[PDB]
This record gives sequence, C-alpha cells and structure tokens, in this order.
Amino acid sequence: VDVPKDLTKPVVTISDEPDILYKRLSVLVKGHDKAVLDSYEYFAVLAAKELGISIKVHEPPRKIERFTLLQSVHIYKKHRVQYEMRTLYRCLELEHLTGSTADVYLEYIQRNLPEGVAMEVTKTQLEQLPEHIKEPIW
Amino acid sequence: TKEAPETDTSPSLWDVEFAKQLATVNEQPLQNGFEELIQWTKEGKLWEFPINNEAGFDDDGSEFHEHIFLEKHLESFPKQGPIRHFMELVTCGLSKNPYLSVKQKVEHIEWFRNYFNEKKDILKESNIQFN
Amino acid sequence: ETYTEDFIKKQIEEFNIGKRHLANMMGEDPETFTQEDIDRAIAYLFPSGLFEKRARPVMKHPEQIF
Amino acid sequence: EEVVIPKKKTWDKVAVLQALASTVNRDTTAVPYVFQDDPYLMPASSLESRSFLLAKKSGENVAKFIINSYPKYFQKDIAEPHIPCLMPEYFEPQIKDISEAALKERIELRKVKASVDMFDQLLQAGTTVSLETTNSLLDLLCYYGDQEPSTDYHQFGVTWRAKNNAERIFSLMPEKNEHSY
Amino acid sequence: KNRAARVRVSKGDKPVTYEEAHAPHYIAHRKGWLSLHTGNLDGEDHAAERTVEDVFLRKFMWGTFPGCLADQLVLKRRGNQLEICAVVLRQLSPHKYYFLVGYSETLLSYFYKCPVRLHLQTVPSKVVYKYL
Amino acid sequence: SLSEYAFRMSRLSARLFGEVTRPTNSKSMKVVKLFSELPLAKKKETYDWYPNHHTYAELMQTLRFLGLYRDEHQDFMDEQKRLKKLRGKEKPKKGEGKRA
Amino acid sequence: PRRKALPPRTEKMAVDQDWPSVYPVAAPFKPSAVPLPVRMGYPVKKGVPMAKEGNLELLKIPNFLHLTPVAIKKHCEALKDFCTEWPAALDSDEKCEKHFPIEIDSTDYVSSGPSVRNPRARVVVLRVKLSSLNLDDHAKKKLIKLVGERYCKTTDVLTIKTDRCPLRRQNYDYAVYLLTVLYHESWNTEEWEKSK
Amino acid sequence: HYVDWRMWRDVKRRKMAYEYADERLRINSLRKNTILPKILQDVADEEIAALPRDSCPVRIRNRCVMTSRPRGVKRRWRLSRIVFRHLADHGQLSGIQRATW
Amino acid sequence: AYQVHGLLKTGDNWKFIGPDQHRNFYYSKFFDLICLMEQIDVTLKWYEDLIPSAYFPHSQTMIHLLQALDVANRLEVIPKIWKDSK
Ligand SMILES: [Mg+2]
Repeated sequence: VDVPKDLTKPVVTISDEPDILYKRLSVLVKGHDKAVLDSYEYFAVLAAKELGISIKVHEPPRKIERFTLLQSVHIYKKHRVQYEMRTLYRCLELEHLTGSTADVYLEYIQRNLPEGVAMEVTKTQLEQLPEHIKEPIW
Repeated sequence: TKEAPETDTSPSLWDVEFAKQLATVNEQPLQNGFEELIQWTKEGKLWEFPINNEAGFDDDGSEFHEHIFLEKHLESFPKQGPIRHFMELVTCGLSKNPYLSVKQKVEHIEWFRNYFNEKKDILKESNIQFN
Repeated sequence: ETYTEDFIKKQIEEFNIGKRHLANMMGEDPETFTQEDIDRAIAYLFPSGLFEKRARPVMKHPEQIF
Repeated sequence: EEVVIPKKKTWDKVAVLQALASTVNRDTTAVPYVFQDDPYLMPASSLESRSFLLAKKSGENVAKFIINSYPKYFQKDIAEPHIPCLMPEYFEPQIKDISEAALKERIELRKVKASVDMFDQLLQAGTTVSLETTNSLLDLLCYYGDQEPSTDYHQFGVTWRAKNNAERIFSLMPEKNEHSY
Repeated sequence: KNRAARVRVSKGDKPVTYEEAHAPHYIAHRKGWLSLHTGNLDGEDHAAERTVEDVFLRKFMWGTFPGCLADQLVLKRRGNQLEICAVVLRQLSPHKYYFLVGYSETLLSYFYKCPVRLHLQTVPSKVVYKYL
Repeated sequence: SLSEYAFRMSRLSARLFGEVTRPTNSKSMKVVKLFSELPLAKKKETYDWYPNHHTYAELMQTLRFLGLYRDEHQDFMDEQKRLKKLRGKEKPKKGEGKRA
Repeated sequence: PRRKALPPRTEKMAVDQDWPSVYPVAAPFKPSAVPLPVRMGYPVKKGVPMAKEGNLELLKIPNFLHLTPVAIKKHCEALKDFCTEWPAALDSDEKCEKHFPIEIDSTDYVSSGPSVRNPRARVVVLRVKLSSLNLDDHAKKKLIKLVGERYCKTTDVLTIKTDRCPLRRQNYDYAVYLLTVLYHESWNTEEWEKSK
Repeated sequence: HYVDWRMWRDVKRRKMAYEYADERLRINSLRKNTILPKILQDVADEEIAALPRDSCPVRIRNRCVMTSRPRGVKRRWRLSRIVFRHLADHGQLSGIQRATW
Repeated sequence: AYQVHGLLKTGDNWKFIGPDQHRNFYYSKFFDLICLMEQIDVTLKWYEDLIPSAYFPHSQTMIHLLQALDVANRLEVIPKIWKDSK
C-alpha cells in the first residue's frame, strides 16, 4: 500500500551528432564453470530479445592447460602432481546494432558478469570512406 | 539579479560551510544495492561501464603523429653519415614503442644529442662532423 | 540419522511452500510447476559445474531425498 | 535507400544504474540495507537500529584514524583509474617558509593556531599581507570563534570571550573592507 | 601416502566441515574454489597479484575476527569490487561485529584501492559434515 | 635478388608504414628492437615482483600494537621468549657480552 | 542472557511477493533471505545433501537470484529508453558494405581486479575491399604491391592493423592516415615505375 | 621484513636495475650496431662495464615471493611449487584443480 | 496525512525526512493516526509495509495497534501481535 509515486526517470538526452553503427559485435566470455556460462548465456540472450537485438550463440572449443610439479619437498623425482586450468567459452554473436544500443546492452551484461568470468568484446564498426580518399590529388 | 557577478572573487569559508549543510539535508542511508553502486560511481570508487581499458589514460593528449613522426627532433644531429643512420634506428624503434610517452621518447633522443655532443673529439678523429 | 515422521512432514510442508516461491521467481504458474521445472530453475539460479551431480544444488521432494 | 542513421543518445555514468533501480521498490521483509542481513545481526529494536549503525561508523573512524596516522601503509596505488578518495589525507602544512602562499595552506587547512603564530611572526617581519589573504584568515578565526576544530585524536554558558584574539587582529589590521565588518 | 589437505581418520570423534572433509582431488568434483577471479583464465593477467591479495585477506580476517570464523572465506571479484563472504559464529556482541565489519571494510578499501564489502553469515555452531 | 622496381617499391612501402628505409644489417636492427619495447628491468613483472614485505609486516605489527589484530604466531613466539628468559636463556646485550 | 537470533525472514515472505525486490543486485546467497529449501553437498552414506544454513558450497556459487526472468524483462523495459534504432535501409550485409565500405575492429577486455588497464585494448584493425575504392588499373596494382600480405586476393579485402600507439584513439587515427596515404601514393606514378 | 637476506639482496638488485635501465638501454644501443665508429663503441663498452654490478638485469633471480625459494617457482604466480601446491590443494587458487585425463 | 505522506513519496522527496529521530517521529505519529482512523484491513496493510522495513516501533505504537484491533473486533490477530512485540 506504500507504493511510491512520480517515479523519476533518468535523463536520456538525444543528441544531434549521428550514431555509431556496428555490423556485428562478438562477445566471447571465458569462465571455469560451464553451468555458470549457461546461466550467463540465458541471461544475455534473453536481454537481447527483450531489446530487439539479433543474437546467435555457439561454443568455441575449450582449452585445458596442464602442468606438472614435484610431489615431494626434496627428492622422489618420479612422483609428480599434475594440475590443470580449464577455460570454457561461449560466443554471443550480436548483429546490426547502433552505438547507443550496444552501449546500453554491453554495460548491462558487463555489470552482471559473474565472478570468475572474463569477456572479450570485438566491435566491428561500419564506417565510410575518409574525405581525402574520395578523389586523387594527382 | 545583479548583471555582473564577482566571478573573480572565490567562495569563502561561510560559503562552503553552508554548501556542506545544504547537502546534509538530503543525505539518507543507502536504500538498496543499486544506491551503493550509484554512490560508488559518483565517488569514483567503482568502474564506469561499459568499460574502457584506457579509462583515465589520455596519454598527455598526444596525437598519433607525435609518436610516429620523430624526425623533427633530429634537427640538431648531422644530416648525413653514421649518426643519421644510427639515430634513424633509434627513432624507428621509438616510433614503434606503445609503452612510452612522447616525453619519454624525446628524453631518449635528447640523451643521444647530449652524448654525441660530448664525444666530439672521438667523432672528429673518425672524421664525422657533429655540428 | 533420525528422521521422525513429524520431521518429514515439516519437510514436505517446506517443499510445497518453496515450490511455490520457486515458480513465483521464475514467473511461471505455481499449479503446473513440475519437478523438471524445479530442476531447470535451480540449475539456472545456482549454476555449478561440479563434475559430480550429487554434489550440485538440489530441491527435491523430501521422499526422494531422505 | 539513403541511410537513415539515427542520433546518438547520451546519458550520465549513473543513468543505467538509476534506470535499473527504478524497477525495484523496497522490501518489507528486510530491515534497512545499511544493516547486515543475518537473523543474528538484524537489529531487533530501535535502540539497536541506532546502536548498530554507530558501531559500524565507529569502526570506520578507527580505520580512517589508522589510515591517516600511518599514511605510508596506504600509499601504494594499484587502482586504474586512480581513485583519489581511497588515499590518505594530510592535514599538516608542509611549507614552513614565511610567504603568502604558505599562509593559504594554514587557512585552507583550517589550522587556527598555526595561522595566528605564523601571522604574528610574519607581521614582525614587516612584510605586506594582502587584503584578500587577511580577510580569509579572519573568516576562519571568526567562524570557529578562535576554537580549534577537534578531529580524530592527539553547551550551557557563553563561549564567546571579550579578550579574544579575533578582536585584537582587527586592531592590527591596517585596512578593513566591507567583508571585514 | 598422500598428505596434502587431508584430515586423517582418527577415532570417529573429530568434527570436520564439508570443506575440510574433501581432499584436493575433489576440488572441481564435489567442492568449489574458495576464491573466484579471472587471473587464472587463459589469456588473463595478474594471477600473481590476485594471489598475494588472497593470502593476505585470509590472514587479515583470521586475526581480525579472532575465534569467530566458522569456516573458510569465500573471496569474490566482479570488476572493481571485492566481496568477502565469511561464516562467523554467534558469540561476539553484534556491536562488536558491526565495529569490525565497518573497520575491516574501510581499512581494506584504502589498502587495496577498491570497493570492499564483507558479508557475514552467523551460525550457532560450526556446521559438522562428518565425525572422522 | 630483387628488380629495381621491386626494390624501389618495397622502399616506398617501408617509408609509408614507418619501417627502416636505409639498408640495415641484422646486427644493427637490434637498435630498433631495443627501443621498440621496454627494458626487462622496467617491466612491471620485474621491478614489482615481490609484495612490499616492509609494508605487510609493519602494517600488521601496528594493527597488533593497536589491539585490532591478533597475531597467533607472534603470541606463540612471545610465550616461548618469555619462558626462555625465565630459564635464564635470554639474549645477551650486544657488545657488552661475555667476550671482549 | 545470550542474544538469540530472530527467525529467518523467509517465513514472513509471501508466496507471491515480487522476488526482484528481495535481491535487486548481485549479492551473495543468504539462507535467511531465500525461501527455497535448496540443499547442496555430496551426501554422506545414508545421508542427505546439507541444508542451506552454513552451507559453504552454496556460498561459492555465483548465483543468478538477482537476474530471474521476471527481473530481466522488467529491467529491459526501463532500458529500451536508452537505445536507438538500426537504420532499416541497412538490411543486409550487402547493403552495409555498399554504404559503409570501411570496417573498424576493436576489442574491449573485461576482467576483475583493481586496475582496468589492458594493453590488448589499443589495437585497431581497419578492413576494406579494394573494389569500394576509386582505383584504376595502374593504382590498384601499386596499392597491392605496397601493402604486401595485408591484402587478400581471394576476398579482395585490405586489412590494416595498427598498434604502435598507446591509445586506441591514436591507432585508429593512424590506420586511417595509412589508408589515406596508401591511396594517394597508389595514384601517384613515379618515373622509376617505368622499369617494371 | 623480507623472508631472508637472499630475498633482500634481490629486492635491491631489482630496484637498482630499474634505476639504471634507461641508461643501460641507451649505452647498449650505441654498442649494438655496426653503424657507429669502433672507437666510440669501445668507449661505450667501458661506460656500461662501469655501471654498478647490481644494475645488471641478469642478476635478478625470480624467487618465491612467499618463501624466497630460488628454484621451482611457477612464473604466473611467482610462487614455489611447495607454496603453489599448498594453496592449490586447499582450493584457494581460482580455477586451478588436479588434472586427470 | 495521506496527502503529506503522498507528497513524501513523490520523486526524490523522501530524502527530506531527516535523521533517525525525525524518521521515527514521522512514522510513529503517522501510524498511530492510521490505527485510529482507518479500516482495520488497511491498517494491517500499512502495518506490514512500515514495520520493520522503515520504522522500528515504540512500546506505545503496539498498544494503539492492539486497541485498533479491539475496536475492529479482530482478536484473532492478537497472537501475532505478541510475537512481533517480542
Ligand atoms: Mg604417490
């Protein structure tokens, strides 16, 4: 019964300079758990559909980095302990975004990136020819 | 209001003390997690999203051509000869170094200028005129 | 291990109450929330990669657990 | 055919956060967020509600007291970008030379005792003190009534005293502008 | 015989926690990592600096909440943030706990130049998984 | 071998892309490499390899003298030191020792 | 006496509350605040997984309780306001590369720690087809001889990758500068080129 | 307060080597080419051979940061195998497990 | 009172409610008035919203909620009111 009133919305100023265009925007994420990357895929793919972005997902193959250590403090060279670090992947292929759409969506999904997960965001920006390339100077 | 304010005059103790307690009016304990992230972003404690890996680094507002084009700094050196050849390798390497500022690069170049200026006699014996 | 019949009934009670909270969080109909919806929801909300399934978070009917 | 390239919306660095906070209203089952959310640390009365927040704030003063008393243990900046507010604070004037600039430090640092002592020596030297500089010194002395603001560690009745230094300084002041009065 | 991070069997009378009851060959199988950051992922940097910070904090917390911790810390990192999730006991005054939360958080934020939070979870007694 | 055109073209591309233009032997191209990166000693992993052990011990020592940190190890060593003193096994004063 | 802990507030929670209010942002699993009888832990023989209370296994999960489907949809509604619309003229990739022949690639690296810096961020890659440029036969030949392996004949794309400069700003500027002076030099016909 | 005097001697070596790195770089560059006259490169040889011996970067040793061990250190964590394993075996290194395949 | 409270909840006005003293005073008075002059069902709605979410009661404001329950002849709730009192 105590619902607040006159909900103040943030100021989104529409400017007069044009917007960036991204042909695509690949988002690779890297974690140690696959279930965590499954929950982050569900979150990010839903967030894109609730924002009208086209998104495809695939799993790049994993990397298992192993190395060996000695098991004893002094001798016993034949006895080792072996360790690994698995890096699991999921690539979010977004397509046909404007700079502001990207800006909002990345910020959102990056602030909710879980602990132990990294992200590499490749942005393919569309651009037209520089003015100086329009005509030769000869 | 007064057409022309005293912009040259700066606020006084009374002014700022009043500003402090004008803020105390609206200060309330943080209400939820969003408010702490908002408070931390305003204080500069939290990163701003979406992240730029160069957030806070402007590189002394240098332009690309000050890192890449370093021949203007070779004007005090011999225009030909082994010193030119050598310094043309220093600047080629310096012009490829993404870890140095333009100021640091110019320090390297200026060292060799002072260094070859001290070895004039060595350089003159080998018939390489420095200046 | 001593699970009195009263102890189990207090567990079935908590599961039914919890079953409804889980459907509420997931935005689904509390009246058609099957176990397979409980498992899918619990897997998403508490993601664990532990290679053993018996070590992962679970929310099952007390009769299938005890 | 022609690209209808739209316009770049812009916003503040807290805007998206604020957009997301709009979606949530307070939780009735919870105590205020400033408290710890444990059944055993949740305040269970208005007295505790007050007492628990003072304890948390008391521990922060002890931290800030240590941080500022042993700066060297906190002078290693790892943050990128640099966070100015998680650095130690330095309250002592670092310039001991008698100069106009060194006066500003004692005024900016609200060091009433340092300023008056330096002012006395500076006046004996005979050097000229700017009107603006003298005015700023007066504000500090008057605002706090020649009573040093207490910080960290080292009511009923009339606190004003007729034989106070502020009155004396005005007499020594050769020029008194409107701000002085 | 292997020794690393094994609690030996004893006489059926030793309370051990789920954490203590599991040997290193169970670290991705039946139990998780007590810390979570990105340093040890393929292509990532600063695993060393994260590791020194984690060794200090565990030590810092153990002596700062003497006799209170009921298990091991869970250290989390998200971007710029650091989360310390302790399970403590219910013997200290909540006044003292609030003093220590406010103290530790503040001191650690100025030391490691980041926002540091500390989430306590009190238990009556240390949760016993098994009597070895 | 390269034709004059092939040669004059690769020199034009090198001028454009900012590579060495003078003919330079492999021994002298080290000068470029030397200035193209940081010196090993200047890299962070090198000069900042160790934790500042002076800061971690001095901080945690005052935090103990301030009462805000319990050092179980230093408590252990103080106890042992106290007992040895009772047994008479106390450190001799520097210089004013048994010998001259 | 000894301070007693209050009961968990999950009991005072309504089976139909809005869950997003309880966990608005990412926060660690609290047993006292989550009305789920969730158990975790490899069970002892003839035992059950361990209860939520004091369960360090559940505290090691990075949970998604702040991002339920409900919460997400609500969130994204408040964020539709911030995003602008894709040019409906640029339907296909064919149309994208008709109107915008140049493509600029760049990567951002999100990682946890005190410092946000990542030296891989500075790299800029400029991709373009040579069919989108105003090049005759003469010039198209010399441009291809000047860039070397930066050009792929199969795809006809010239790729300029720059990372000499500290900033991505400066590298992008350098990449454009290069495409520019490569284009104007491919049009200039030096006299020595008659020795081909 | 470093683990021992061998670590302390490396702490100083790393610090001095950092102080002189720019000078050492500049002098090497002179003597690392065939361009310059040999009478000049010979002076450079003398000059860099006269810089303090503890500025020579090859004298830095990568010791365990926790226990000062001069061998058996993994470079990603700067820890000896004994110290690395102790943290890895308790679950305290993010994402590192025992390998089986 | 609903207009006064209605104003506080508009926009960012709630930030003017002042220190804890002011805040208890406000909510203490505000709720006493609710229990006295409002339907019991709506008093219980405001009871659940304000406590302990926003306000830790005083001993008295439990009495008023008891009285208001009596006036409404709703004694099936008095048990619950005792638990909360503890
Ligand atoms: Mg063996």
